[PDB]
Amino acid sequence: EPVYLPPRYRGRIVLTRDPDGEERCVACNLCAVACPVGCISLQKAETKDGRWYPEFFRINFSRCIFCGLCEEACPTTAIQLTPDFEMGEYKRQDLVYEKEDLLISGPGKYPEYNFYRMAGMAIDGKDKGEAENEAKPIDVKSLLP
Amino acid sequence: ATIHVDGKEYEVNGADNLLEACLSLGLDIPYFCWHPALGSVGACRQCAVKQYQNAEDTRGRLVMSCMTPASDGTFISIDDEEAKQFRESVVEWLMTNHPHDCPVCEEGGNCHLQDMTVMTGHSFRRYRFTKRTHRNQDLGPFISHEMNRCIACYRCVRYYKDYAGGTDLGVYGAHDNVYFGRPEDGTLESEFSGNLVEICPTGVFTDKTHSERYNRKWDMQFAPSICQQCSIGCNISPGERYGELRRIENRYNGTVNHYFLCDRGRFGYGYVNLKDRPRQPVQRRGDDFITLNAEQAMQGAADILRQSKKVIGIGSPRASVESNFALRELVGEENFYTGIAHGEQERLQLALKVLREGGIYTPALREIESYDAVLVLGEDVTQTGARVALAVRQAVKGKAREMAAAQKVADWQIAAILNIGQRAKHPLFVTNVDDTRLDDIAAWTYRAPVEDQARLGFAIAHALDNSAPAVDGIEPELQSKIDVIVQALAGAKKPLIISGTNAGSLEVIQAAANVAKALKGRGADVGITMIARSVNSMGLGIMGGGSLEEALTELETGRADAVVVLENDLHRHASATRVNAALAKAPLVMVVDHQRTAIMENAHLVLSAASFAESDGTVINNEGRAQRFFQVYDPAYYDSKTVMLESWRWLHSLHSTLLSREVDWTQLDHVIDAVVAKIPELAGIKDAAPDATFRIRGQKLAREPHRYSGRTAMRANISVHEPRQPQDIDTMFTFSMEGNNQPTAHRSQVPFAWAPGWNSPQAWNKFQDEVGGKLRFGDPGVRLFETSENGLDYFTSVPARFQPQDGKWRIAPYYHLFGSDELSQRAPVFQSRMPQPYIKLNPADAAKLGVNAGTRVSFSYDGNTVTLPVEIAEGLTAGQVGLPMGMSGIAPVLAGAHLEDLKEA
Amino acid sequence: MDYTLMGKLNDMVNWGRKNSIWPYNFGLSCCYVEMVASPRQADLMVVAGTCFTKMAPVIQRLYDQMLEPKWVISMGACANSGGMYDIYSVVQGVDKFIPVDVYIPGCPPRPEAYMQALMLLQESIGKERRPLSWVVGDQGVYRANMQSERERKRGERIAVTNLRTPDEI
Amino acid sequence: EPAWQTRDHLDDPVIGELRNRFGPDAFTVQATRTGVPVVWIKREQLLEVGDFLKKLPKPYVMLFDLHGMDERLRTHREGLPAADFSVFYHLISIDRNRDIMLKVALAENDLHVPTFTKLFPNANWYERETWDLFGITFDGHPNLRRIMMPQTWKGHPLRKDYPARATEFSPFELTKAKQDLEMEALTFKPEEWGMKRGTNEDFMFLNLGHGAFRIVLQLDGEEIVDCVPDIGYHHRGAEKMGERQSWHSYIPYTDRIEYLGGCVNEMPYVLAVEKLAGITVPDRVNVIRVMLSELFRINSHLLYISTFIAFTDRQKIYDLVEAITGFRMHPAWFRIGGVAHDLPRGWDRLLREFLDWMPKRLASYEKAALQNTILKGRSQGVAAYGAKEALEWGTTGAGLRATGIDFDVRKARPYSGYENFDFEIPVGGGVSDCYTRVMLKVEELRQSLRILEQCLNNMPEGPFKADHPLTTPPPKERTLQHIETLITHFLQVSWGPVMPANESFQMIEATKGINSYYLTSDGSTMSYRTRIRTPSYAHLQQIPAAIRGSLVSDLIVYLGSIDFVMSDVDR
Ligand code: SF4
Ligand code: SF4
Ligand code: SF4
Ligand code: SF4
Ligand code: SF4
Ligand code: SF4
Ligand code: FES
Ligand SMILES: [Ca+2]
Repeated sequence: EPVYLPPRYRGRIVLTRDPDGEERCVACNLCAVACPVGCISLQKAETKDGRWYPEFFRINFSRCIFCGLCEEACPTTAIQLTPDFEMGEYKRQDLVYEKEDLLISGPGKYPEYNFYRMAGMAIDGKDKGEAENEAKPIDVKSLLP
Repeated sequence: ATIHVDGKEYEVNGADNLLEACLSLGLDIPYFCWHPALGSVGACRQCAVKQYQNAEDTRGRLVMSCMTPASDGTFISIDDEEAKQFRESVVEWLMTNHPHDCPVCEEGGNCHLQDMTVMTGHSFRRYRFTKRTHRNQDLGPFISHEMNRCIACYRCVRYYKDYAGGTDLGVYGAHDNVYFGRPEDGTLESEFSGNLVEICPTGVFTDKTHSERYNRKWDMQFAPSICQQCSIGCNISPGERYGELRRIENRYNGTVNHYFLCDRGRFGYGYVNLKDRPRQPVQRRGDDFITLNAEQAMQGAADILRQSKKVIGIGSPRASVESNFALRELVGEENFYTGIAHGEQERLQLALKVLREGGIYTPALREIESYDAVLVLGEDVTQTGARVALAVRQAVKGKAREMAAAQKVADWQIAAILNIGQRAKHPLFVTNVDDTRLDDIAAWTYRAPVEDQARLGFAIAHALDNSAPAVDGIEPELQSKIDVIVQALAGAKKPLIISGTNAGSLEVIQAAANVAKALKGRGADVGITMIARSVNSMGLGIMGGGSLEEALTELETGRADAVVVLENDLHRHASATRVNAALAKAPLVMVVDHQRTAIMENAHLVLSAASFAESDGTVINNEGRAQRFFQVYDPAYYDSKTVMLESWRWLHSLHSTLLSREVDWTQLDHVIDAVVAKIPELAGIKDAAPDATFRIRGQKLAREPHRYSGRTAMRANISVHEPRQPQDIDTMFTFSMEGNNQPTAHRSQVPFAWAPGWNSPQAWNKFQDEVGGKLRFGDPGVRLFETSENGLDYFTSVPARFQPQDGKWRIAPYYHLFGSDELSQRAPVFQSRMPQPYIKLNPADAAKLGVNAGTRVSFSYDGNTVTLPVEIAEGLTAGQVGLPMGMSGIAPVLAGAHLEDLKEA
Repeated sequence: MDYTLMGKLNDMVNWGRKNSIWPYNFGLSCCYVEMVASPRQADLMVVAGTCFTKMAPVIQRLYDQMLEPKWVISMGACANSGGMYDIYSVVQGVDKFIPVDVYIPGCPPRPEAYMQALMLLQESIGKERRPLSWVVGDQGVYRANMQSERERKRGERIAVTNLRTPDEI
Repeated sequence: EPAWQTRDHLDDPVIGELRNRFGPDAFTVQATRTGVPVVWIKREQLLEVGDFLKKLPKPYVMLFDLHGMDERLRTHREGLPAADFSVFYHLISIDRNRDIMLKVALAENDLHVPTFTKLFPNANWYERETWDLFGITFDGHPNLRRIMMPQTWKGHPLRKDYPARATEFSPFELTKAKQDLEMEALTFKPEEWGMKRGTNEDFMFLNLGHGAFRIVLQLDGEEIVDCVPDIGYHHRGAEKMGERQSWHSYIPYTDRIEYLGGCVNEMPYVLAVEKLAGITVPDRVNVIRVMLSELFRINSHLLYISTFIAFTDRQKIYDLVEAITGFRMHPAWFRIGGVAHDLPRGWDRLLREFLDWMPKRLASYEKAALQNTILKGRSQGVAAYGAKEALEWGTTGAGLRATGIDFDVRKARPYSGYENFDFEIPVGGGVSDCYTRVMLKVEELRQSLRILEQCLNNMPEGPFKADHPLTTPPPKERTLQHIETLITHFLQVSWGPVMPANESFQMIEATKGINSYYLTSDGSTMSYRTRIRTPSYAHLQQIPAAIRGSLVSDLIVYLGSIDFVMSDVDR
């Protein structure tokens, strides 16, 4: 029979997407520095509109102890530990998961959060002042006192 | 003075404010608007302490520690509950409008606002309303602008305007909509605009070049290095990640470059990351290029060197002292030639003779800011030695400092000082072939050919002291301005004479020496500064050797049938046709270089040398200061087949393989001991930094921060097995975080500043004895020579005035901070900031030529006809033609040469 | 498919070896007490724990006492790579000194992860060619370069969209 | 005046007694957050002070701990004597219910201390480990050999100039160590182990194979004359990792010490970090931590009783812990200032189903234990010691209470709101054999189920993380919404939380005795020193003194009766 795993179960790690379908990871490297094993490695790239994303992203699962500190440290909820434990491999080199092996097609355990809806940095589709709890930019040449 | 902080008695300087005094004692007070170099203004209101009237006072009063003098019998409390509450409140008010941007902010992990938010203890938001937002500006290729993150602390405008003297950055608007930026979109014009990325305590101004390949500060591998982009030798912290050089941070040196770099040294590091660099030894066999490892490259090179009759070595002022000495040992002292031209070498050795025999003390870069009058002769200081231009600006503001000190206004109260000294400033007299960037604060600017600048210098020396040779034919108005200069220089307590080899005239240097000698004869506390051209120009001058012309003569006559070229492209010091013919005549050309130069097509062997990021070595300042630079990273850590060794390592092993037919990859301290044994005038470089056996209580010095990430994944795509940590036998530094970087450690080489609670560039306060002073156990570096007991004689070779002769055109050198240097102009981010190739002409000469502004003229130099578009220069003199030195096709050796057949294409 | 250094009986031998596997469970550390025969009789060695420097020789000797054919399964991040103990007294992976056939990530892996490793090892044994006798034919072991498990399961893993939120049991 | 306030404990009567006996200038009293009077003694007065404390009217009878510290890189050493190294001695008085920490300062060129093996015999292994890891010699020690590292080890790994990380592997040294392990029986020299009378010549030396470790046995036929247990085969360098992880990211390593414990091993570390941080946690945090520690204690006790004589009870506990934390064995779920998440919706249903199903299993276990005459003949009377033997050897937990000494940490020195729970402490007669220890563990299982019932029945409503600014990490919804919380989270998960410079200490009742974390902060984001006292160390050292004159099967039964694991011994 299939094994029952609770929703909090710390298993295989994925990178998730936002409700708009774009990857949540802003390549802020907080997961890599919070990893006590140091088995996360990534690099920041930027789109033409200024959106931060990971150029690559790799996890050494042969080193990973599945402690969940990266998911706890993620401020966009991109990286998540999912309830799945079937990860046995023939070669240890195949236990290094690149971004194509981690980026799922959905939001994972957090179905709605979008960090770029809260950030003040302007990306495509969110100009200045269009994020949450943000006023429109008042021009410094305005007539109003 | 005596202060009591929280009941603890401290002894401080009574001329300081309480913020700098308490930061010097290791006490933590949050602050934003104060800078050690910019002074106190009291804007941000963050540094509040509670002052009491006496010991038996309980109610107190909140005072601002940066605007309060640390007088005797002072009673303050930092850890008072009301003071702590108000500091948290100030952080909270700043946090009300701050964007939720830390994961997508380049300042994160390096942010002073992050540090002070954590330090005040504010982590709970009770503000529910909207945040103000701002549009961003385009500030050019180097600085990225994000006005949302601003906390309105006014540090940027205070630095850029009051300190750096720039004019295109300001504060606009009012109550809570204050905006810090340019009046319109465009490139920031100041040569010191890069220091905004460390002055700004938030992420408003960030390194765009680093933002292209961003990594957080804890992920960097840092090393203490010396900037290689001119002769001033500013201390830097280059930091790498994944095998490429990522950032140049400033490294504090209380003697040289304290808080600030220039834009060339900060943003022209990108030649290290070029993908066409030599990464492996390559031997030319027919048309084939065979890649070798280190051993067989050394064997083949040694066999070819042993079968040849004479081997000559052409060094460079780019290469370190150790590399040039290793080449000198490999080829022999009499066969070693400096890679610079004869005229450049003559000017360089005259500058060295003036420095270490003229009996006039040459100041450090920090000490330039205390001189009472400045005369700059021929040297475009802003474009060739830019940090000297910044220090000159501070020395010019010294007059307002003295006026404010006369009214008992404290030295940190910068607004009162700038108010008292409104436009009064110390006398500055610059000379150039055209306008400079110091003309805004210059008391006088002289635009003249180099002969006339030298004649003005000789006339100033003659008027100061009649024993100096007299100048005939001085016009009455020029004599009146010479008398103005003489009255300003004679009355100064501390005059400073700045010149250099970039003006292209021996007589300019002689005139500067004459003015300095005349001022010293009157008992004045005169100092002299010489600006060399490259990072190790004075080291190559001290080492000595023949000129490049002699080496080419040896190659052309056939007396030398093997040439080893070290870190030299040979086209910036000689004509390209002659160099190409001479190297094509030789049956062995071996180029030991780290950049793909044009002479590698003729080369029979190319040794992939290491740049300053991948190597250790010593370089000599323009003031004669020996400074060690350490390797940042191992080039072979990620690419296992990369054979990219130090130049001195290559040459020492080549010498060992020539002598005893075995390779010998030596250690750096062995080469340094060889230098200080064979060359006694370079014996100071032994004390530039301690040896590889130096330990802080038994442990090496760490190159990377203690929270370094990705240890078991940064190379996992190459192999899942973790390689051995790279071994550094050369230096006291380790290629890991298993080491010491404590601020209280007894060392002088600090790879990067970090303290617990201070993750920003404000962490340097912990590594200093007093804030804004020196490092706690002294600055790194050592002067090679002291001031001589006896001076020189007066140089009596006074040139005649410039005669504009028909057909000839005297090439006036124009220097650009972005473009004149070779390696930095190879960096791809500089092509946006580079000027277009424009040949400068007088309106009279261009009208005679029938040429307007913008049309392209063709001129032939050394049998090579090239075409450039004409820019009209009003400040130029007739018979001169302006050329940008160091650019594509225009060698800096053309400075002072004549031109033929300048006609419209 | 490629391999790494008359036919039906080879499949018969492989089926016999595949269905009959006798483990030697090396204790070592806490992966053993998660997952719960002399080495001469056992043909599978399960390294479940940290390879300490003081008992790397013990593991090497008890591996050398086993007889061919022999397979190694490494459970847990410690035996995989050293795990979280990148420290002076810990060997960074048991594949530094013995050859490992199946690796399981986890700290510790579940017992069902060990069952999945047993199935992977069984497929690996079933798809390999070994000498039938030591007097006839090539005396070389032909390991098969099998398709990796993370590339085989890539489609269904990438296709995952929504998971249960962590606020419930 | 909170519990975490820095105190000097000058009102302690031990300070007045030491001042009246040795003079006021004989020692330096240090203000700490250890909760203990810390005094610095001259090295030449150390045995005198120890003998004076051994003979007080309510004497200090137990040496709880003894180890070293490298003080060379410690910058915030204000009010402290000049030391390059130091040796600390934690001594516990049970009648007084107090404890003291003596500290001896040592220069780098003179690293030797007089030995305490004439006062406290557990100082044997403590001083051997201090020599092995710091290089400090103890003069008068019977056999000062390495206990954690192999005898052919270069350097002392807990020194500050010794690199923490793993060096390059070598098959060269591996085959040397293999070849000396093959020739060890041939070249066994019985004074490289502290033995005597080696081959009488009727005596035989063997090696024996809860973790894997060797014990050298000296036999008169089948009677044990002497034995030395060879440990260090499970040494992970956890204390060195304490010096190389941030305060937050060291928590999984605290889990992997005493791997059957989980949250029980998590608890004293976060309690000592919160003492360093000046954090008082709310009541919901206290009850969550107590509930998880009691669940894991029940799991460990069930495993111990099943081993000594099952799978369903531990499976139910593992599903409950897996639902709460996401993991069974090493939850990594306690945080500085609170817990990682809130309790999931449905935790109470699982706990109620576990508590309604457990008492019949407990009745079955009591039937299988106290009514088993074969077990009651096999177990009692063998490897038995009284109160005096247990005190002098640092025995804690079930053995100490089985000697009749009523000392539990949860009652004498309460932590995490254990005084709010009504539970009993089982104490036996005067004899600590296998049988009495097993029944004490059964009674503690019953009391832990009582504590779990009280955790379920009145569970507080409130926060699962403290309001303190040093709570690592801050609550995740405020982190994802508020910029100052995002800043605090950013700097607390990357550089790490900054603990101000102090020394803290927390002892708890672990599943196998008293586990303590002694943390020294140098004001940075990592621990300057992490000292972990584990009870299995002190229990394993008592093995030679308890089976002098028993048989090898009796030694096997004694090994089964002691609750220990090798990760706890070696850490
Ligand atoms: S679960 Fe833990 S060990 Fe694994 S990648 Fe995340 S932080 Fe690293
Ligand atoms: S913490 Fe999250 S957003 Fe930041 S780099 Fe890691 S996965 Fe990406
Ligand atoms: S400026 Fe500092 S506090 Fe503001 S978003 Fe950037 S890192 Fe965060
Ligand atoms: S842009 Fe930066 S330096 Fe300028 S006022 Fe704003 S926060 Fe201060
Ligand atoms: S002034 Fe010269 S040495 Fe200093 S940063 Fe600029 S280029 Fe480098
Ligand atoms: S991988 Fe984890 S569970 Fe397994 S032995 Fe290592 S620490 Fe224990
Ligand atoms: S630092 Fe003093 S008010 Fe800003
Ligand atoms: Ca080197």
